[PDB]
Amino acid sequence: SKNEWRKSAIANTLLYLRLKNIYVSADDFVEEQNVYVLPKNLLKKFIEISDVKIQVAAFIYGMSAKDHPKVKEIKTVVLVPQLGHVGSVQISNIPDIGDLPDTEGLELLGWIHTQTEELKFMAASEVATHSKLFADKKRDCIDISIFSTPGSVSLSAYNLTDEGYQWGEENKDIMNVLSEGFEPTFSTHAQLLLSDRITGNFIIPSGNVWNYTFMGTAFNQEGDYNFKYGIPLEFYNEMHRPVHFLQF
Amino acid sequence: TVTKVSLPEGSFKRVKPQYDEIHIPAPSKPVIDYELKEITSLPDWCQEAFPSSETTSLNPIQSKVFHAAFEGDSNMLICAPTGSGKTNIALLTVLKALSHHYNPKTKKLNLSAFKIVYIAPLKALVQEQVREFQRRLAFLGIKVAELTGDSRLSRKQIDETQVLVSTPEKWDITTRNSNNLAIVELVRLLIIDEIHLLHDDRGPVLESIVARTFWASKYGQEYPRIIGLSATLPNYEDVGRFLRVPKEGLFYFDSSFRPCPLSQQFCGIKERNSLKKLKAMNDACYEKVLESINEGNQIIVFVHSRKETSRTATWLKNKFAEENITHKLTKNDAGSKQILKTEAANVLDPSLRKLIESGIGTHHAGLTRSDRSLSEDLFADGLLQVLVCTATLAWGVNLPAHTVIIKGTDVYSPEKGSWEQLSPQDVLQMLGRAGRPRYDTFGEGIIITDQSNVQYYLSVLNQQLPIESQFVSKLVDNLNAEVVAGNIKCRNDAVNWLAYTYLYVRMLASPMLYKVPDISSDGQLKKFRESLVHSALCILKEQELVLYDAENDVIEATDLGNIASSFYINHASMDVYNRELDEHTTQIDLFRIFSMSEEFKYVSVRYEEKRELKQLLEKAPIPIREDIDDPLAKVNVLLQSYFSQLKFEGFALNSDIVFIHQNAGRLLRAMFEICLKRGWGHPTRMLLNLCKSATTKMWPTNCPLRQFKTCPVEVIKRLEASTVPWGDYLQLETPAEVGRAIRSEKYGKQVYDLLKRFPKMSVTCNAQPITRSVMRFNIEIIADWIWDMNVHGSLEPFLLMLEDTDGDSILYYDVLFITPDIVGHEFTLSFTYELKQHNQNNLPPNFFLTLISENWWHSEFEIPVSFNGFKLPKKFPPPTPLLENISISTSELGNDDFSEVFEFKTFNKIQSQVFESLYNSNDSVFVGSGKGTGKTAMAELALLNHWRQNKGRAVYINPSGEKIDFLLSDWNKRFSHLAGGKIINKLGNDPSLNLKLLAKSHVLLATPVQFELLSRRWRQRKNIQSLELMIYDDAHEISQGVYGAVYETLISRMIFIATQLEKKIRFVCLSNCLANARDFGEWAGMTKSNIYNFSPSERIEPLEINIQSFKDVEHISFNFSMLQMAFEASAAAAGNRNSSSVFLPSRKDCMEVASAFMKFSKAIEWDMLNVEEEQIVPYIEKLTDGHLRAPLKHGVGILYKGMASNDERIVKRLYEYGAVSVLLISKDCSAFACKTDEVIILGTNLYDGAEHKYMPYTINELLEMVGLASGNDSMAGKVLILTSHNMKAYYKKFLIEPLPTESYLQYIIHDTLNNEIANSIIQSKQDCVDWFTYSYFYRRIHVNPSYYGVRDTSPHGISVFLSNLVETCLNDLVESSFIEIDDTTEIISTLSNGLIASHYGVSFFTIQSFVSSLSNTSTLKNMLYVLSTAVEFESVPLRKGDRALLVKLSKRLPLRFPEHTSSGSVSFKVFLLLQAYFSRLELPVDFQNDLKDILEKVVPLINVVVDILSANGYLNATTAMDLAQMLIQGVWDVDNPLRQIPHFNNKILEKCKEINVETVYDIMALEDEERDEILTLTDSQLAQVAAFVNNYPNVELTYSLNNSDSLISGVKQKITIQLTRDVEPENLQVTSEKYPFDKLESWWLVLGEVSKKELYAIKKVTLNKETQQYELEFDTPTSGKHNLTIWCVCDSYLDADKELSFEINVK
Ligand SMILES: Nc1ncnc2c1ncn2[C@@H]1O[C@H](COP(=O)(O)OP(=O)(O)O)[C@@H](O)[C@H]1O
Ligand SMILES: [Mg+2]
Repeated sequence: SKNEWRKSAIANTLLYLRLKNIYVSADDFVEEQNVYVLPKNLLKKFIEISDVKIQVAAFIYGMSAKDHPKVKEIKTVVLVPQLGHVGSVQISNIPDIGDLPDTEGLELLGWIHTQTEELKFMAASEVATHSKLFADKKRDCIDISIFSTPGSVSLSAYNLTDEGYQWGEENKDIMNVLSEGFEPTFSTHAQLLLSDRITGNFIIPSGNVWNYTFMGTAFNQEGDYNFKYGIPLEFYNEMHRPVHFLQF
Repeated sequence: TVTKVSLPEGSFKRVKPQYDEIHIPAPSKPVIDYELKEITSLPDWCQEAFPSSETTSLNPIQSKVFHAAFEGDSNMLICAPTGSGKTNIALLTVLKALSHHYNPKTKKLNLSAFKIVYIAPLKALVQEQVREFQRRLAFLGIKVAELTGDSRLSRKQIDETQVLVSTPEKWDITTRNSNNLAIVELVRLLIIDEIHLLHDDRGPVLESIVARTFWASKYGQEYPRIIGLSATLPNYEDVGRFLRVPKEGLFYFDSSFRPCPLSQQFCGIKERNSLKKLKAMNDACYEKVLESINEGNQIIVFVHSRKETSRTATWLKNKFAEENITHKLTKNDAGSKQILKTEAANVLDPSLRKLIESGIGTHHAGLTRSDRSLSEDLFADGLLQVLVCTATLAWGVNLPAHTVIIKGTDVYSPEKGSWEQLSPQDVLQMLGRAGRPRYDTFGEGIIITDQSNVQYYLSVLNQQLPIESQFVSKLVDNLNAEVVAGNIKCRNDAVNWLAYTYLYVRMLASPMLYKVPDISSDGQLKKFRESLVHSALCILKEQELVLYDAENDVIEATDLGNIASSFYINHASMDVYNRELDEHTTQIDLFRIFSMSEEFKYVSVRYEEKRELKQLLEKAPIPIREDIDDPLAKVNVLLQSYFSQLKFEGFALNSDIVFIHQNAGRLLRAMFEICLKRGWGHPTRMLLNLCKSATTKMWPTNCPLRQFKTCPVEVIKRLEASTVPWGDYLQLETPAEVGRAIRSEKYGKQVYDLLKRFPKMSVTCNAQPITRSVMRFNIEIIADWIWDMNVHGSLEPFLLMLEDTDGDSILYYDVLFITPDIVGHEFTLSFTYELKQHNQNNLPPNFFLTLISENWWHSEFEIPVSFNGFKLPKKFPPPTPLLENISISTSELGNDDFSEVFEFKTFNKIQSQVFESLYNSNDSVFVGSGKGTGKTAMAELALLNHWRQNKGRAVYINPSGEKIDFLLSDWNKRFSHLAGGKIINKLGNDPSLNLKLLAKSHVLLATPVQFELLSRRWRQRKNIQSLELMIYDDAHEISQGVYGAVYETLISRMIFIATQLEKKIRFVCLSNCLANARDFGEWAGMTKSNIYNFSPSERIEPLEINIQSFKDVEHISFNFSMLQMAFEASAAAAGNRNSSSVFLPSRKDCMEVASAFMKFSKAIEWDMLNVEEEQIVPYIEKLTDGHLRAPLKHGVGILYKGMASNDERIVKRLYEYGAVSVLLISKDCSAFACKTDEVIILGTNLYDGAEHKYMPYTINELLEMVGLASGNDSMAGKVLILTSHNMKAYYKKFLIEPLPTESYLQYIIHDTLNNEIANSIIQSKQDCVDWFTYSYFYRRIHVNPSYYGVRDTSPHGISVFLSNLVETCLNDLVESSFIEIDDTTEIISTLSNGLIASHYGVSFFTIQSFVSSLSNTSTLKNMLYVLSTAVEFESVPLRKGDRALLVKLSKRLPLRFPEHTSSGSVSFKVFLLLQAYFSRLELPVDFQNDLKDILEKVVPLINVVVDILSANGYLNATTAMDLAQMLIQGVWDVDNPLRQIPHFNNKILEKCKEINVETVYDIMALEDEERDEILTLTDSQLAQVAAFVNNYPNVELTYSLNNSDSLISGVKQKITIQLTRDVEPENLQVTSEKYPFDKLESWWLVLGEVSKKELYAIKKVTLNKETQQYELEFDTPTSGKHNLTIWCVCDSYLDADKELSFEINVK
């Protein structure tokens, strides 16, 4: 049937319950390298607006404190026009947010996204997309991968090596079967800390819609889009589905 | 169980094969003991009300009822046959009700006093009566309106109307509204039609309505007349009891009295199965139709559905052709057919036409409006023989037929989810069509039904089915609503209420039916009542609609119960909404919860429709978790359909869906209301849409061009597919551009117009931290649409929320109602919100502030509210505790003479801790204590200990010139003698005079403004420099605005002057409890040990503070419901023998509240004065102001600004003794210390028609009122505050924890800086920043920079801020030519334009404004306008409805306001009242005050005007001076000279004209015998006339030009002027009857050339001597002859001025 989504849409209502089980990938703390702090409220919201099956992604912007130049607090999650799939997501370009208020000296720290396959390393659609977005622009951009599954969410932060990037540049496209040249060693654990003592916020497209699944013709993947602070829409929000209200 | 129906004589039964029919003959004529009342016997106005009834007289029933109806005022119940003529009966009672208001002699008809309500069961009929009543009562010019079918706030208006025609439910919701209590009072006639509905399951609505009119009226005391209109049915007896009809007014009409008597017939179909049963009725129907046709009679067939009409009509058509078809086609083929077949063609569209050709019509709704009107009119005209109807015909139309057949009586109840039998009232409505009263000899009614039912419908049509109460079924819901209306608190209120129900009247009378336990034990069912009430209350408590304690017996009202009542929601449904609605509730869930509503309990998915339903359930836009088995899925899918307007085939289901939308609205709203209360951002936001979606019958995801009814169907479709954002289309401001996006030209110009009519807002919002925990948000909004009345209605409302960053937590909300006068112009909102602890420690990045149209899709506008640079202030340090001992005693102060003064021998607990520091030391001290702690005695110490050390001089400073006046005299009698010290008051209004008082006076009392104005030239004034002590009282008011700033400017200067002169000046600051005295005390220079500052709870007399919030009251000052509680508190004071005073925001409100208090006191046992009425009349005799006499008499005092002191003291004394129990006091008179036991502040809002809004009281304004409560012995005083919910939080908080005292100095810095510059205290720029460091502002911007607007927030940031603050200011100052800067780092020097501002106290902004508005050509009327715009007058009030009066006043005054400016401004008030002053018009006490306060401000301003114009060399400066005089004397320049003389009335003036006395000198000259005849005046009046006339000046003016022979053009020539009086004057104190302030005589020497309109020179002088002379200096004009003129012009008297013309030649 067409209505695969109906079942998923009902599912996403209970997606808030997955946040009684929040797991963060941890290893030995190294003060020689960075630590990324993700405000807990942003996580809670970002899951609440995600799908159970289809990938959902955003950029993260943040900045260092004075106390420690290596503690990068994430301040803002910028949700942008995009077209999700199972196991991959097509994302529009790094947003221009320069002209918004309170954006004084934010760094683009990277991206954050859902997935339905728990791994210990960045996968091949991840590496393709990570290179697509950041290859020629900002190499240190991390990837925060969220493994979201019934019961729980599990966060995992990665850097990408230059071999990773190069390999990703080679792959303009990714197929289900080809799986050529891939390495789990392409990516490296990055230090992520979830904190509840700082609260971050969202920046959303000005049109308000971030989910161009049911509008896949109008999705401009190099679109010059506008943005504002604001509360992000849910994945199957009526506005992401003009078409279903036409049948009715 | 068998209850056989008695049939009238002549009844009989025929047995037919298909159905047993049974027949009831038309009844015989009654005994004729009446005359049909011809209309012409009606009084002559009425007669119109009955234009062209065919009869021209009332029918039998109407005629018999006419006496009691129209000549009686008794309550009435009329039971009558179907179709008896109810309208005219209702009409008679209407006309009577009108009669009680209009005067029989007067042509004029009062319209505001009476409200008439007509309750009627169905909208079809409600509308019908509205049309009929409008037509008929047109001539009397009264409005008849259907009481509004949908909305609530727009009901407050519809009291534009005099006749309200409602359904029971709409009038139940209206009247159950706490705010509508105002208007229920005017309801004098309550007509309930179809009163036998009582028996229906809707009938309890009628019970609740009546129970409320009788039982809940209370204090208001006058019940409206009630007229019930009924069907003749058993228990009418009990019904008339239920609505308190006495025998005079009860009527019951037998079937004999039905005009056009009715014959009945009951076909009892017997066939079991559906196919054959349906056939049975068709045949049965055909026969009866045939019979009626064979007798030349017409016939109406009622069927259950709209499709039935057309199929029944067709069966007939065909069955008639199957045999004949001649019979109904036409009366005659020749006569009818061309007239029919013309008309048959023209408007007929459907299959209806092939029926109409056959002479049979169909008639239902959802049929073309023209198409059904043809049917009615063709049938009316004989051309159709048979109209086949749905039931609406029966309520809507007036279309009779001889015969009426009900086919079938099966109806579908969507409510009950099931098929059912016709209700009795439907059958009786239907049968009221039978029989044309004018034409037909009789009428016929045929019911067709299953035999089972026949017995039942027999009883109904034959007066034997009893009317019985269903009040229990709806008992829980209806009880809650009275609990919510606050009329029930304890369950005795509940068992009384129940006594006014029909249930009760009916239980007493048939206790077995209602299952009473034992009436003989229970008596009048007191235990039964109590038991019902109990069980009801418990199920309510169980569901959280109430709070109940059985043991205690307290009933309490929940917020949730309050929604249930207001939105008319079933208690069970409120339960479901309670449990199910969540912080994480979702769209998909809402639809479910909606569908869970009790209202939809019975909805079932029937087998047949299930296949179609599944089709829709799988195309459903919002997922449905529930099965297609489940009922919830149906309700859900149905509601989703309504939003998509889906076409439905099944009738069953289409009825179902209709049932849903008519409830969907107010259920979804109740859901919204709960989520908003509970804070849940996301479901609240979503619910608001569903609400929109159910109004607009469309979904969110649709561009709202579809929402304009007035858009074409194609244009939207192209824009919806084109995916361009909705808002995107809105941005374009060009009419061509909008058309290019559409891709159509002509639609592009019309849609541009529509676009501009789409609502939009602009919002800005900054935030101000008040404390750490409390943030204030200041919002500025512009509404940007162009109003259209058809498209927007009277208003468009707007939800405003401030929500957390997640967008899940509503932190504040408020609803904004935009109206056509509001769009386009900016406004401001402010509110506080208390940050949660989390956010207090780490501020979040931002909050959000959002505005959403309640009505208009995609008109949401939200903005982030940053906290980027912010410092929350550090938490309050604890207040300095009190050592426990009251030890100090007046004996402790050394001197014996001093001890006599204080008249209390022991010092206060608080006074004791201070006493040491105040009396012993000469240390500067700061005291912070609550009002009523006797800080005045603290001032007096400092004074005693000043003089005990033989010191020089002291100044006492208070803002309240009212307090200064009291406290002068108190001090002056007590302290005058303590060494021979002279204590004087300073009146501000003449600085020179004040200067002189300083020199005379040992102690001065002054206001911050007054003294600050004196003190500015201290460098020159040695008497200020030599000042030894200064008491700053109520110093907490430096906070309080421009004048607060001036208080701080003042206090800073004394420090700067002490510091500069190494002069030791004692500063004693008396003040309220501050929150943080450290900064304040430090700024005043007080050692940390001398800064006593106490908690507000410290005040010694114990005092309890009860604060009560109230809904929807922000809108106004106080509402009926609050007033009631005020009165309960005042009664509670009266019962405890305690005295209570009540605080009100105006004088009007004092009068209006008194009037309610008299009415309320009459309707209680306690109406006592507590004293005899003959003794009070000697007192009231004084009657200074008649308005006070009437209330005072009943035990109630009034205190407003402007009373006669007679009034004042006469009222105070009567309270003082204990004659009058209750005092009512203007917010203004709160200053007057008038102590009591209990205080009620009734409302906490002030209207200013400057910002056209209500504003809440400041905590000061409260503290000045809370400080009136005191205790007797141990007894604790009580205070009652009556506020809006939003305000309660702020008031409660800061009445216990002081409001931080910040600085208003940024707002007057221009004047401040320009001033200290002018007096050479500042000559550099560093000086300006140094200067700041002596301010309180300075100390405050470091501790709370964010409050001031400092983004940087760091000591560098702040320091930068300040320097930019001076620079910005200095810029403005040079740019407006107040100062110049020049190299010596640099020297700053004042120009004249700013030196004149420094000299008169007049603002920087005002001078600026004058310089631009003034010209060499300025008229007097102009200078008056210019004047009225001075920024000084912004303090002058604009009360509710002053523009109204002001306009009317405008009409009587000489000068029209420059029309090119607004009518609302204070500039307007100022403009006129100064004319009302010049034209000596009597003004209301409120404009008297306004004028006084206006006059305080004017002498500075007019002198500024004269000094501007003159500086610019212009000679119209003199027509300013004319104005200066007019101001002092209360006259025009044009007026007769004598008029200025005090007390010279027209009669005295007219005698002066007979004698040919013309001028004031003629009056000095008058002979004694002429004096004694003209001056008819009191010894005192003459005193002034004396005073005036002696003082009046006569001055001789002479000059000498230094060398008048050697005049060279361009040199500085000097002239010497000399001024000679007759005798050196006593003093220059001005005498003026009209000016209320002191004024020194001053004079302008003017030199100028008249021909050229040009002033060459000027000097201001005072002629304090028998002779004087002065030298002027002026530039000689061009060579030639020049006619020069000198003028000597006084500023305080008319006609006293002298002038001298000469000529000169220049070489
Ligand atoms: N020690 C005392 N004993 C009795 N009454 C006092 C004493 N001190 C002051 N009062 C009186 O109590 C009232 C409160 O004084 P007031 O100056 O109005 O207080 P505040 O200045 O704090 O408003 C006044 O009537 C004052 O005359
Ligand atoms: Mg005081």
